[PDB]
Amino acid sequence: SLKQRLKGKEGRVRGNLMGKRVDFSARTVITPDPNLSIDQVGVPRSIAANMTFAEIVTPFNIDRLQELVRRGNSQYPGAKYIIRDNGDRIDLRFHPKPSDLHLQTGYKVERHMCDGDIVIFNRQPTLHKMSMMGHRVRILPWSTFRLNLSVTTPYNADFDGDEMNLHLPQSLETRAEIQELAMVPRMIVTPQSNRPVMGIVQDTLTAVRKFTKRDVFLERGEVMNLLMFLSTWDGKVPQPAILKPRPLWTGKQIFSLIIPGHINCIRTHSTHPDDEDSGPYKHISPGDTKVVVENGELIMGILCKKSLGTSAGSLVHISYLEMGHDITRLFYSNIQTVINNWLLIEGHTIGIGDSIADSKTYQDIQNTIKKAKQDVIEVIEKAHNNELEPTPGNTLRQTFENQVNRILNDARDKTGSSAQKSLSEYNNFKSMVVSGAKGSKINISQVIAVVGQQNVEGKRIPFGFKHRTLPHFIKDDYGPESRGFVENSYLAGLTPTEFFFHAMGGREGLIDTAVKTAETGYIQRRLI
Amino acid sequence: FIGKIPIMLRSTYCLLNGLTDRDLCELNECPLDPGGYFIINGSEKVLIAQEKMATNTVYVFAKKDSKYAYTGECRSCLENSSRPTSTIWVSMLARGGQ
Amino acid sequence: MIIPVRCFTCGKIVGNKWEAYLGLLQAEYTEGDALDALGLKRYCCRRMLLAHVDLIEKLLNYAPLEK
Amino acid sequence: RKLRRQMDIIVSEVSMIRDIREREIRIYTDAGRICRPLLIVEKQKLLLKKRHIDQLKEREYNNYSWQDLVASGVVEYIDTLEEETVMLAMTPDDLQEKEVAYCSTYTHCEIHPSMILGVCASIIPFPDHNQSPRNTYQSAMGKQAMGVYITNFHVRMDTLAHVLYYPQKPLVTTRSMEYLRFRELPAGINSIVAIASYTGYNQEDSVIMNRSAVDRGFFRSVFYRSYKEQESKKGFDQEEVFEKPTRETCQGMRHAIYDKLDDDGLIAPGVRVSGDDVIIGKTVTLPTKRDCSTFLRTSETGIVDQVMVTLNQEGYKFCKIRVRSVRIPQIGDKFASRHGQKGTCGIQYRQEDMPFTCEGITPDIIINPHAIPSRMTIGHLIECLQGKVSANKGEIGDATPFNDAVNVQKISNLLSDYGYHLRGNEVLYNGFTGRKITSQIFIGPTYYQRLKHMVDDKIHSRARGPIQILNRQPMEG
Amino acid sequence: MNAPPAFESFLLFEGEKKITINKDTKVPNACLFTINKEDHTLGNIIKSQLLKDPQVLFAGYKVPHPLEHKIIIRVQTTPDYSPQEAFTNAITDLISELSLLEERFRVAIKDKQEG
Amino acid sequence: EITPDLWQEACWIVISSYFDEKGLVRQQLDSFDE
Amino acid sequence: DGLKYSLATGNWGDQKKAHQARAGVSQVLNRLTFASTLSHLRRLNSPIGRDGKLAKPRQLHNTLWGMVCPAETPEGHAVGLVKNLALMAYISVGSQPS
Amino acid sequence: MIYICGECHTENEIKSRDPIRCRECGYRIMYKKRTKRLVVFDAR
Amino acid sequence: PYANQPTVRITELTDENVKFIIENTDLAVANSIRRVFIAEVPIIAIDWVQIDANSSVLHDEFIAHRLGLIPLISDDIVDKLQYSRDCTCEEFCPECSVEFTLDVRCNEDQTRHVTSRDLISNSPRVIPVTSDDILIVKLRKGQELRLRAYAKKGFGKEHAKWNPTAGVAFEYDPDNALRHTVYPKPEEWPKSEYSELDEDESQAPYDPNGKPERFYYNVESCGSLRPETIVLSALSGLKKKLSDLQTQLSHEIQSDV
RNA sequence: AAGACCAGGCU
Ligand SMILES: [Mg+2]
Ligand SMILES: [Zn+2]
Ligand SMILES: [Zn+2]
Ligand SMILES: [Zn+2]
Repeated sequence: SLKQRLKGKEGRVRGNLMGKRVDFSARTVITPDPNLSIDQVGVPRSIAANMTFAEIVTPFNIDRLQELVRRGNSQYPGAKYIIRDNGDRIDLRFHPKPSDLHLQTGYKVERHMCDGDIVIFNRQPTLHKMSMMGHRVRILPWSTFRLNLSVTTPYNADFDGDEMNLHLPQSLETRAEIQELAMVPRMIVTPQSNRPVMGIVQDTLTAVRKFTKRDVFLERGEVMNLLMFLSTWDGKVPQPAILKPRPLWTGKQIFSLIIPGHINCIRTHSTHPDDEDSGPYKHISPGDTKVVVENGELIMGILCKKSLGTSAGSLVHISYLEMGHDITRLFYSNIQTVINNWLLIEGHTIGIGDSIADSKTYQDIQNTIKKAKQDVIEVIEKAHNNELEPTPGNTLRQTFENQVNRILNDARDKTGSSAQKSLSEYNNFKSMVVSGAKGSKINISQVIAVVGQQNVEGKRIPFGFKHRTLPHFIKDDYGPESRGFVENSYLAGLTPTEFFFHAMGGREGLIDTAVKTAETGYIQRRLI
Repeated sequence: FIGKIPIMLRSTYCLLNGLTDRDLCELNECPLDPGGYFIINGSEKVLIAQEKMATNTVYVFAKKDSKYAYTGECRSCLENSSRPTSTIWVSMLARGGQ
Repeated sequence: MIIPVRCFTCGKIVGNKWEAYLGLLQAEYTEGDALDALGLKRYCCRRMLLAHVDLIEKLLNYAPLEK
Repeated sequence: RKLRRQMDIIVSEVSMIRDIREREIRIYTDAGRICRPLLIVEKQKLLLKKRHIDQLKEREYNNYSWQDLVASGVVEYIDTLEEETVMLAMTPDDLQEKEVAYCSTYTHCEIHPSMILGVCASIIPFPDHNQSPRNTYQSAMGKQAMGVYITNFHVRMDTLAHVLYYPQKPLVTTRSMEYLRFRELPAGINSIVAIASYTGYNQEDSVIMNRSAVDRGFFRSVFYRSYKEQESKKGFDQEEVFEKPTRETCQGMRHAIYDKLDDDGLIAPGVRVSGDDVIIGKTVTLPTKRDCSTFLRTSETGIVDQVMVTLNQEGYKFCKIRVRSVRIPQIGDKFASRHGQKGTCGIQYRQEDMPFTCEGITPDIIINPHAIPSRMTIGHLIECLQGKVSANKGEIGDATPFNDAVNVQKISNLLSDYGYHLRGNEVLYNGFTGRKITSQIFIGPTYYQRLKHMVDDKIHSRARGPIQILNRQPMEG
Repeated sequence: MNAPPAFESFLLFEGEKKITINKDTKVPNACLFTINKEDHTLGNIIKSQLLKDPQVLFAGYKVPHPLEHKIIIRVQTTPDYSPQEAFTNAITDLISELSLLEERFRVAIKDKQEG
Repeated sequence: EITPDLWQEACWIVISSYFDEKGLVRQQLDSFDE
Repeated sequence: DGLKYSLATGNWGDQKKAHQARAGVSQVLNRLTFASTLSHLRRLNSPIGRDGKLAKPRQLHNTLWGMVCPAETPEGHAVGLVKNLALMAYISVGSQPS
Repeated sequence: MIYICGECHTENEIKSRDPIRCRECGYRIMYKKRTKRLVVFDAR
Repeated sequence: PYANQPTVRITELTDENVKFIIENTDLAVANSIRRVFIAEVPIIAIDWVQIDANSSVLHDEFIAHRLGLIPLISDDIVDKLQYSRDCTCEEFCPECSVEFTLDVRCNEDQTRHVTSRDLISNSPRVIPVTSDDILIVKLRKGQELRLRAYAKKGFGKEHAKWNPTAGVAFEYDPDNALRHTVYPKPEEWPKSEYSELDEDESQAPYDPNGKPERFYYNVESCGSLRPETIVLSALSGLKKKLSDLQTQLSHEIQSDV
């Protein structure tokens, strides 16, 4: 009926007026390209050959437009159509028509999309206004869209079969609007939380930390290469920190050339203790763990997510606020290029030796787990002989569960702390967690020490069978093993029951991820 | 003759039943192919097992808003002959009635 | 289908060693001894003969669809 | 229970349950009940003994099989609600033997704890060393891994068939892959994978690939498309006929080339066919003629592999045509290991630009180390170490889930005997400058799968094309 | 469908100059060399040879994009010496070293073969 | 009489016998045959 | 034609009563890989509607141990509602209680 | 037209409007010989 | 201010393999030499393929792909041949291509292995290297394979079929005295076959004044070219590339002057 | 043509 035509989604109003299918749009898979600027996007030639932009003939561009019309639709750069003052459309793709190829002021030539064009670029879940930013076209071989990796976190995109949409504005006025309003460098700082949206991510952040440590000394040729990869470099080689034994530069000394203008900032590294600020060595930190940038120069400190990441008062945020959008773009690009090219020398990796701990640490972890299990047995025995007193406002079951959860959480935390203390300075898990690039202290704890308790619906594993969890256990067994506490680590491997309990634990997360989206989207639409 | 019944491949009434590797290769049939599907209009169709609640057994559940505090039911079937899927309920009215 | 001509990693020819490898394994060499006898030192060429599956024998059972 | 075990008048499919507290005894002969076999335990001892194993090891030419094992009262089928009354032992050698006792009334024992996994989850090496979401991701992605699906694929006329050039059985295998026939029809290639940050093109989930390896047939494949076409008679004088149209005789006419058709209006196999090429020239006499000829999918750029002419149910002429195209892996194509680590190809470097060991080995695939710490797929690393051990030893490694006879220390000790660093690390040289890399990179062979999703099947562009009839808006799809 | 042909790694077309020389205005006595259709094989060689010249103040190279086949070399020399002269001298020295290496390798092969 | 920690061979032998007799699709074939 | 239609289209019931007929049964067999074919031939479907936001029927229940694969389910709106069979699991075919 | 048979591999001489049954054996499946015209492949 | 004076020692020289040491030269020199070993050495490989009849179970471009990977004895005439893009003729001739012909039919019952021995060339110098035999395809009774093939001249940049080499081992500073790599635990690392230190010590003492100075090589040939002539061809090609830059750069200087 | 069902992918 007509009611059904107009009523629901894909009905006339919502499906054809509020949103509709559009022309001059392209979609394909996205792949990384660290050699592009933060406002550039790599576009395949086939898409750029199909997509066109109408351009008005003027005495300035008439020669170039005539050359494009002579190239035509066969050769890559030419025109597809010529539009007369009367609106008649001339097609160049089938036949040469040499009498019709004449141009005069007022005609419109629909040329193929070239380097420098402005395009809106979009990823579909479209949650905030940084999900659609204007990019600058660079044409590359193969068939994937290419973008800088700092731009990935605004779009929430990762390079695993992800496709993104490309919209090409077709008029000069709308091109001017996108250029002046929605360009990527103009969207660095979000009005949502007055923080930068783009940051240094992945290889580059870990390489930033390892490069900005004190021990990095750079030889002459390495310095010249790193300076060769600077775009804003003035061309003057700085005097090395060390002169006579051999000329040696430092990572901070080259990072100071990356830092734009005269920026003043003070941050603290992740591994900063609170003892240094109290006693002596306040301004000469022994671990190198306070950050001081004066007059656009890094004097001391190790950079990390707290300095180059997306947080209030970060170095990038201060750079934007002091220097503006144009200089912050070059700041992101220079950091990316020069530090990737330095990481080509040192390299980074992860392996089994990064996840294997000491034999003494293993014994300590096992002793802690045995003590915790004995304590839970003692608590169970106290409840069994009715000696356990119920906590105010709580049932006997509630206080019993609270005590057992307290014991197990304390055990898991202590084992994780021991595992983290056992890590060496060369460990790649630590090198990734400390810099904040990826992973965390709980991930290290679960890899090395103990996977921990498994929970379903915020509770310990229930009794799906009559008075037991699995047919392998005895009825009425409230011990840690029966109720889903995973004693082993991922490196050691899980027993069959712990594996099933971990599968039960992950199923809850998968279900929550699958379910929450509809409600969240419905709330978002109603708010808008 | 009352009709034609599609045959599951490699079943007791399929023409591939009990054939050896040489026979299957002569017939252009892969021995590793398990069968267990149908061929309808040239396409291969696989029946998916459909989960369902058990029958003839008494169950007791508790609905939240329902007039009943407890609802016992028995979805009953006559040995999967003449099947009506008849369900009786035997419910306890909630004491909370004012 | 059939043994690749070149090892993918380094480029050594392993296309002429499948029959000899099969013969040695039939002649009671173990896989490790046979690979050493054939002269495949580094793990990239060894995996070629060790993990190969010869489906061309299965494909040759079917009668050709022409004369 | 005695009668059920003797198969006398109670079939082994019948389940019997005694609920002691409620005083009920339930017997089900009903269909649809799910059940699994278990070993019977009497007292503290299995009923399975060494003579049964001897006879089953001599199973060939002895007509002694699993049915004879069932008939002896050694194994029993148990369904879900009978398990409620069952005391199960995970393994005999561990839980039957005397300790400071948890239990002594064990009534059954599992055959092997790895039998709780499905078909797709049984191909994962070391699944107990991974996170459960990653195991689920691998179980879902294994159905999309390309390979040889059926041996007689050259006979089958199927739409969207993918076949791989050089499938390889995994160097690190599960004991249950033999029963899934994974050796006979593998779905991937063993590849030398180095976990390192090389040039930033493998960041996020991307992969760097070796172009020299790709040129040698690495992960090369074939795609087959099938086309159905039907002669029919619908009107009184209106009919469809296979014939080669003349240039302006029919009403419908496109600028596409009709020159490739034969006398009967069918392209012969072996003819290269590109976009807009007419594979089947079918004309419908217009009550002069209307062109209902079929074209290729745009840019498919394939070659006619097989042409077949038959008669359908009704008896009209019926024709099938199969077109093939080879697709060499490109930047946009999707690759995945057996652990949930999926990724596209960020860039391809030739052999000269790839990092190399002292022996000249260059990795085929380079993956970012940042995929590991958060996703917690340690089974990937353990597989990579075990495959490196196996390729040197000449054996195929055993990665069955819950076996205590394999651990990381033992694998490292075995690897240390072949002249390699015991944790799998290795000194790499920069491909561009030849200098050593300061860090030592974890390298080794890992089983990788090529997925159905390719960029050539996903890339799409639009500018003033077809218009929807009712809304006058651009088409969908 | 967008794959470039196999030869853009190694082959010029109409209009491409193998070498293009542009002066650098940021610093005096600095020049920028653009080599078309070359890769690290030649850039690393030239940079390493140039770094031995005591009159060269700066020497570096890069590939602007791996998907493109192009080398950029920057050379800065001291005031009384031209970076063009530095480049020619480096090339000549490399050729002279390679010829001697070839001759000695041939002599070694002949000594190895007849014992 | 008892299998004395030869268990890894024994359990996979019986699993091999099971899968040699039944296979993977018996639930399809048995249901249709019945 | 009744058997042919209900096996071809997948709608399970009378074609004139297709609104009341259950759908989703008898999909086209997956031939992408041998493992895909086996998993499709060994698969279970919960009749509970896919739209339901109630999490309870989707969770991995304890009683699935050894019967249903804990790892293998589709991702999306059908999480936990499409389940694959364990390797040694066997579904009873039924018998008469005479 | 020359048509190879699907069960017995004999070629048939045949023309338009002839119903497909093989002359030797009565089978209903035919294959069209690969054409004579040449196609060039690169060995890349 | 000047060129190196390098020296060569050769330790092992066989028909498969060449172990040689280059002393007193730059690291970039050595890396470019080992890189030219792979990608800039010219060789002969099959590039154009036309198939007349193929009733085997492998498809046309599958067989064509295998044919291109078959090594051809390139020892002599690769200096004599032109590149096809440089040849003066419009179509295939002996100065720029080599013709190969294959004609196999399986009449007998037992399976026939079509090998590289069945490839027949128009000229005697450029047989396939294996003349055990490289297996191209297996034929059942009644199956046939006839084709023509032309071989051209190219190098490793174009395609990996033109790679003359079966892996190049390259190594310098076997005892980690320059500390270009940093071992977190030096005692866990096996010693190189070129190590010059005792069983008891793990690493050589740090040398602050040192620079990389001996390059150890091991060039393993795939059979097309002898490993002795692979190095000579690579050196000549690198020298020719440098001379071509000197020549074209002299013209660009004259254009500015 | 259009409609229907189903399966899969990225969040
Ligand atoms: Mg993603
Ligand atoms: Zn190899
Ligand atoms: Zn016939
Ligand atoms: Zn010629």
